[PDB]
Amino acid sequence: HKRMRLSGPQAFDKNEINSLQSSEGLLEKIIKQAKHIFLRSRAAATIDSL
Amino acid sequence: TINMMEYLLQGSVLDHSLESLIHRLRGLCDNMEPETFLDHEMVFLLKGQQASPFVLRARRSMDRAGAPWHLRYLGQPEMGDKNRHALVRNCVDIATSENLTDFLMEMGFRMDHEFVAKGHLFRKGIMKIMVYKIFRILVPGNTDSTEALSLSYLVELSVVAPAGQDMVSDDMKNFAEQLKPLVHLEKIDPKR
Amino acid sequence: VSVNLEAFSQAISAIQALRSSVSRVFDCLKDGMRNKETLEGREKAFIAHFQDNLHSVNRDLNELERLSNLVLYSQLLQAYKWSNKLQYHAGLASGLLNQQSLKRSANQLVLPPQYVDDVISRIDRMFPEMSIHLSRPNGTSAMLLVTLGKVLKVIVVMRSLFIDRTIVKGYNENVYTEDLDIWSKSNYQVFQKVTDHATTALLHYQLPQMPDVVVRSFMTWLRSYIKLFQAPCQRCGKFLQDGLPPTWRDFRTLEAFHDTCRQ
Amino acid sequence: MGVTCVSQMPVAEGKSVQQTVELLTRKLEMLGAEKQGTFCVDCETYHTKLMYVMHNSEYPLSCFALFENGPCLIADTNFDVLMVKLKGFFQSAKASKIETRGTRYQYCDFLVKVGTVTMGPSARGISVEVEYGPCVVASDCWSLLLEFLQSFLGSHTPGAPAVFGNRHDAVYGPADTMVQYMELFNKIRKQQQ
Ligand SMILES: [Zn+2]
Repeated sequence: HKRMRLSGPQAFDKNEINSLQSSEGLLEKIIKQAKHIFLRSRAAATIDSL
Repeated sequence: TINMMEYLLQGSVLDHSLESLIHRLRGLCDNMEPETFLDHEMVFLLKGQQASPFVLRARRSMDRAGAPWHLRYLGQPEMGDKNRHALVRNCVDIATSENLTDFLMEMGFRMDHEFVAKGHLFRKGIMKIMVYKIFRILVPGNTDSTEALSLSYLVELSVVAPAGQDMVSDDMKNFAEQLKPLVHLEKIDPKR
Repeated sequence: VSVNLEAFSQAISAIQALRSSVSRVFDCLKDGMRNKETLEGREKAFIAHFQDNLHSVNRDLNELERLSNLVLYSQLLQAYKWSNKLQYHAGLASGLLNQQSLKRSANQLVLPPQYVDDVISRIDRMFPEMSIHLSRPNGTSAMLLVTLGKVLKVIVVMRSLFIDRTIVKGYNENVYTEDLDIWSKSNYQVFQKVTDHATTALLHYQLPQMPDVVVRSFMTWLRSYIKLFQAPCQRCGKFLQDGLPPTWRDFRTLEAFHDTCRQ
Repeated sequence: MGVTCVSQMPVAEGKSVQQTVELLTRKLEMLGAEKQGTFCVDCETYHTKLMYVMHNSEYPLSCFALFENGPCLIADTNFDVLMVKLKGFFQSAKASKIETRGTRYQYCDFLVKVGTVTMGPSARGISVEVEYGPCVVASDCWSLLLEFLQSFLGSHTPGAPAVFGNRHDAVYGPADTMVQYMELFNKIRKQQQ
């Protein structure tokens, strides 16, 4: 990768290094998206009732 | 740390047929748009009490902005078995900050020869094929004016293997065989 | 120069003060002592008043000495004077009348992108420290990257000539520079509090009709965040409360405050 | 790169080297500070002029080689491997290695690290570094570091460092922190007594 090369001379912390190499999954991301959608819908309905 | 051995096969293509080779490499290699890199390399040698001078090769990418200089050490050839049909050298690859030229000169390494390489880079699995036209650099310091070292372009197949197991050379020989009618890539000893 | 004009105006008053103070010393002496209900009181009152009058003459004389060191045609001058007078009068009147507005209701968008570009360029012309980079990655809705020194990198999200969302980031942090990182966080709590305060300023600076003074005031309030990490809270005098630099600047008063010190 | 300051705090009285860190770290914990992992800074030396190579654990892959007043190269870890390969050619020096190992405490955007430069096998001294990640600008963030230090360090608070040097709009660098560490290390190696 390019930023993993840039990590050497342009010195990176722990957080940028771990952010470049993140171990996530399709399921995790999809669940997060679904949760956000549900929350949005909920807030919308609540304000509508209000 | 384990050491990184570089397996290298080197061959030449005359300019007239460069187009045919470029099209051919694109087909066999992974489907990635060609990199079209341009780079400047200066080799530094250490004249210490031991007769052999340590050689460290420093590379700066002029074309790619905001990319670090790369410093590499290349070991003596370890080729032994005829069957391997590859050149084996120990290699250490280290990304370095821009202030690389000054650190090396203060340490005592002396700049010797500088070249500018322009060409296309394509990759298949671990294997990397670089096709480039070396250009001599004249005037003590600058990249504005370059003259061609040769009409032909060197083609080098290089693999930075972890040095675990082998048969890395066999895969390389098979790939080299396909380009062999278009260009004879063979292991050419650096000596003469 | 203007500083010379003020010194002359101050001096003219000082000459008037010296003459009035000298007349006061003699005029009060002529009236002489008053009964005052007590022998001690009358003597004290006369001495106190005379001494105050004598001191005022000395103070006024000293100021004049110190102020010395510091420093078809008539119709044209009349027009100049009337222009200055109307400017000052109309400014004061507009201020006093738009401060208190009796409008209670409205009942009794489309905008050219080049106009928004011109407004942003005009705002970028002033405040030389700030640098605003215009870009439209997604639709006519503009996204502004505003660099404030080595301090801040604000991400304003225009939907129109209107401010919708702001996410400030650190200078060393990466805005990813490309397709713009609109949705992210600064990873530092101070810049997150600054994002909260910027959204608060957006909700505060909301002019109904004119869409330019709102952006002007938002940029002016952002420019106040150039003395960050370099100002003391104006309530507690401290630089750090719970490891935070002062994060709030009062609207109408570009002063520093930790948000816990409301202010 | 966030403005940082490192100073040495004397143990004082008859307090043992370790006893003083234990107390200073507890004082830091008494700031509401929360531990955020561990930090190791190991440095080796060469009598060539003089070379220094240091590597803070905060930086996972970088190795810093500093040539005194001369430039610092921030390079990948393979740099240490190149150094070892050259070793026969290179100078080595005699057990001048110096390491500071201590806990990292985070207090609302300030990371404070107190460690004992243990020389070789025997501890001697104490290094305190306070870093501010939000403060990209340096040389005038001194007011901040000073106020925070007077809060916890109290006596023996440093009156800046020279790595800030000439007043400039130049951004603080990981190289600057390494130069502070090198001066501090030269002082422990030679303070003696
Ligand atoms: Zn406060």
